[PDB]
Amino acid sequence: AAIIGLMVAKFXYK
Amino acid sequence: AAIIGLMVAKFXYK
Repeated sequence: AAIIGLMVAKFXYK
Repeated sequence: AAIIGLMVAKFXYK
């Protein structure tokens, strides 16, 4: 597993 | 204190 982030500005594991 | 990230691509608190 690894850390996941999403950026839409606004920015948040699996 | 906050979570800080830097993006230069590659992407890492105080």
